[PDB]
Amino acid sequence: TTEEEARRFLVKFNHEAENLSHESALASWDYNTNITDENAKKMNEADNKWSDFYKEQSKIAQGFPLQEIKDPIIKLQLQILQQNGSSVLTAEKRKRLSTILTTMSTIYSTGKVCNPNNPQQCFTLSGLEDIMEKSKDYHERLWVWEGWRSEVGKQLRPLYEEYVELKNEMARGNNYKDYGDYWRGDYETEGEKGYNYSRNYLMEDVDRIFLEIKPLYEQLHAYVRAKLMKAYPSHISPTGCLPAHLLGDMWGRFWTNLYNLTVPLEKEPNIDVTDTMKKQSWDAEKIFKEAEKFYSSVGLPNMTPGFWRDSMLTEPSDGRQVVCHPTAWDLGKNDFRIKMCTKVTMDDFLTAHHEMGHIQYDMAYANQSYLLRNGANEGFHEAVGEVMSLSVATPKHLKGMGLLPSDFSENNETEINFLLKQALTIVGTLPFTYMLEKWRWMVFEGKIPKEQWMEKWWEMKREIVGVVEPLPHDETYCDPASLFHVANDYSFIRYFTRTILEFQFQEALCRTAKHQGPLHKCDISNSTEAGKKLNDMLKLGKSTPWTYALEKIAETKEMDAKPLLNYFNPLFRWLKEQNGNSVG
Amino acid sequence: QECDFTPMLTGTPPPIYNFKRLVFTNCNYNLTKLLSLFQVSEFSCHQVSPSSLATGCYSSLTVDYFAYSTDMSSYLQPGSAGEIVQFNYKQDFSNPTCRVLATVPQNLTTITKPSNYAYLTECYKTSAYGKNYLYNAPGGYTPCLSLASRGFSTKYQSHSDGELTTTGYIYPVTGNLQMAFIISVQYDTNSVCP
Ligand SMILES: *[C@@H]1O[C@H](CO[C@@H]2O[C@@H](C)[C@@H](O)[C@@H](O)[C@@H]2O)[C@@H](O)[C@H](O)[C@H]1NC(C)=O
Ligand SMILES: *[C@@H]1O[C@H](CO)[C@@H](O)[C@H](O)[C@H]1NC(C)=O
Ligand SMILES: *[C@@H]1O[C@H](CO)[C@@H](O)[C@H](O)[C@H]1NC(C)=O
Ligand SMILES: *[C@@H]1O[C@H](CO)[C@@H](O)[C@H](O)[C@H]1NC(C)=O
Ligand SMILES: *[C@@H]1O[C@H](CO)[C@@H](O)[C@H](O)[C@H]1NC(C)=O
Ligand SMILES: *[C@@H]1O[C@H](CO)[C@@H](O)[C@H](O)[C@H]1NC(C)=O
Ligand SMILES: *[C@@H]1O[C@H](CO)[C@@H](O)[C@H](O)[C@H]1NC(C)=O
Ligand SMILES: *[C@@H]1O[C@H](CO)[C@@H](O)[C@H](O)[C@H]1NC(C)=O
Ligand SMILES: *[C@@H]1O[C@H](CO)[C@@H](O)[C@H](O)[C@H]1NC(C)=O
Ligand SMILES: [Zn+2]
Repeated sequence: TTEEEARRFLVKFNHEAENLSHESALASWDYNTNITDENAKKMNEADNKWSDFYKEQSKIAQGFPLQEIKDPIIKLQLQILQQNGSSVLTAEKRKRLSTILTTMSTIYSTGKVCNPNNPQQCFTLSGLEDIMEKSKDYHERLWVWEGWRSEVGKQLRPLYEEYVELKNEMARGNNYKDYGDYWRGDYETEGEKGYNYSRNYLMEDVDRIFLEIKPLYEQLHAYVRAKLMKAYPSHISPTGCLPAHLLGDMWGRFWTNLYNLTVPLEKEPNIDVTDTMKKQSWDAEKIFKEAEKFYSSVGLPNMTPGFWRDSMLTEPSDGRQVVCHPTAWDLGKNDFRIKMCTKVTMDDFLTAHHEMGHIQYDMAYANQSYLLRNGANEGFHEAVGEVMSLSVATPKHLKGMGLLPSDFSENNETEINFLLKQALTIVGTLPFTYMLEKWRWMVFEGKIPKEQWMEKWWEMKREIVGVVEPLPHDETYCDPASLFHVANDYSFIRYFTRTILEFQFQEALCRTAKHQGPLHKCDISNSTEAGKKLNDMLKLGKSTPWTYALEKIAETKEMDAKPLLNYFNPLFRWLKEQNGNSVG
Repeated sequence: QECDFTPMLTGTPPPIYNFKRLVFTNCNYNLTKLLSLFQVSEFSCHQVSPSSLATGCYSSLTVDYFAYSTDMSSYLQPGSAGEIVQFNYKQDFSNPTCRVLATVPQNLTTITKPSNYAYLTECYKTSAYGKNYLYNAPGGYTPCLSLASRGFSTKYQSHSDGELTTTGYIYPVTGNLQMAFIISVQYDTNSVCP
């Protein structure tokens, strides 16, 4: 039969992949923690070997038609191998697409903006972003905003116009409608009764979720606008949109930096335990052993000895060049590592728990088949990681650890400040993600003609996000291409779902732990029942529809924004009283 | 008549997944003189006091010894689940047992030092649906012993016989040699007496 042949082909594929993938991963790890020419060339040769093996094996999977396969796991693994991708293009077009992608990435990575009145002062992307994140001057931010918009994004329009058409050609060659449909197909599954999901159904799902969330964003927007009107007098209308360049960052993706001018009461001091950590003589090893202790308290396994011996937890003292970015590594044959250069601070204390949550998720499905060792979809890994930092940051956990005095007094002012800061970080980015992905989908589909890319873009910016541009932009501009994920060809919806799932997990873990009171005061430590139902979802990997995995923990097949609104209920009730009738 | 603890004082101690077992019956043993030859670092005994072990008549005595770093004491304890307790060695608590972790001093010249400390990180069968792991019985040997006997040259090197696959992790030995002993007593109980 065809299914038996598919089964034995997959057996031998797994046998060879288990070695080749670990060799490639080990070469990459050796390069990243020790930067040199020899390490780079060894990494390149290992990657080439893996790529050649994968291509030659994928050429063989084409001989097993999926109509004669019945098993939901063999068929799932054959669907992954049979994909063509950019190989459907006609030779020259594939090289042209690669050239376009590299040109756009290089153009973005080499941004440079000079001061109009001081031409000697020219800043790169990093020093320009540091200006936006700390300035409080209208024109000083305005020239940075306009300069970055008209320097880097203005020259990506001719490349982006061809990028759209080449991506559409290859997507239509892969039996899709357009490239946006290709991106949306990451959420498609098959199921028996209600466990199936379509790529024509994600659009209306995210539309109704945003409609659920919008009333909270309106209250937050009104409060932020009311405070900015005092921060920047005579520049903001009492009932109008917020100027684009005043929202902390370059693109207004996060509103965190506004907290200093939005804090309800400057008298109340925020919680800080960095001084206590330094006073008690903490180290990187102590931080990670505390994280391991926290994860063991809920019934999850400890770390392997190779994790402790092989991982890099501090910046090397030998002067070796290291790519210092916090990452978790699953190298293959029971080899889990963490690469981060920690310090004795609270932020590192939380990132340790985040990375160990990634590691625990990786360890959970370690016995799955090679192609099925991932999260249920693209938003599951980060949601699982963040749902732990949600519980760790609570003052209850810190008081239990002893990191702050047991005589600490908790009043509603601190709860409001904490909720407001989290809403600035979390709620303030959902409309941006929603409208960016909506614009990209409309552009790839063809509902936005090339003559009105900006005319629609800013139009949506006024209807969904409520943000008005400071200066008019013609069709020589490509403002969305100024973002990293747009010029570098990344999907952006991952950040919309991974929040919606996140709280959906947390409530499920706080109902099982028998928590009493507000949801934001929930700690799942010392609760094996929560860890049990968490590992029930974590062990599945990619072998099941993400709806079934979602039901395994949250007891629902559908993503809902009700837990997110329930988390921010006290803040919403306070904001309604503060705004009154100014919302709009 | 007494019995010689010389077989465990000669040669290179075997790795954990290939530990060596000695069985003693009808012998007048002296435990106080055995542990005096080692720098005992840990002595944790279950269902018998450490002092109570040295006295009393047992039907049989069993000593499972191997080479094992002392800093890995936390992975050999009961209630800990990992590669050591699953693919390497699982202690049997049915009988009264003790676990001793001791460092070999410079005086002992008959014990050779192995090049590396080695253990297994996985031992499983492979199928189109994934990995079917194989676990040790209490006091038994791993099913992947024949494959592991070929030797490991690097960390995470795997040996496969078409059906079974095993992976090994090795690391060099620094300083003195650290050794692990598991002493089990089984209860006619007049054979082995102090
Ligand atoms: C992969 O592992 C799956 C679940 O793990 C096993 O079952 C649970 C209930 C526990 O007993 C745990 O210790 C076991 O490891 C298995 O259902 C599945 O069959 C495994 N994969 C293969 C290919 O056998
Ligand atoms: C870094 O790479 C060099 C390349 O020659 C190697 O010799 C050296 O041992 C490495 N450093 C480490 C592993 O600390
Ligand atoms: C990939 O392309 C090949 C021809 O090169 C074709 O036979 C095959 O069906 C394609 N795969 C899919 C999944 O459409
Ligand atoms: C699942 O399939 C049914 C029947 O084909 C369809 O009506 C339904 O829309 C699908 N579910 C989702 C969530 O798309
Ligand atoms: C906010 O104020 C704090 C001091 O309380 C300072 O460290 C921080 O940089 C300020 N942030 C901004 C964006 O101005
Ligand atoms: C968990 O329980 C232990 C012992 O029961 C206790 O010391 C610890 O403080 C608890 N942890 C939290 C976060 O309350
Ligand atoms: C906190 O509660 C007190 C009474 O307990 C109330 O008077 C006060 O207005 C509340 N403050 C906030 C910021 O909600
Ligand atoms: C056992 O050996 C010790 C080693 O010092 C010795 O002192 C003791 O007398 C011995 N006990 C006997 C032979 O019963
Ligand atoms: C035994 O070890 C001790 C302490 O290290 C040392 O003084 C003595 O010389 C050693 N004896 C022999 C015979 O090596
Ligand atoms: Zn992460």
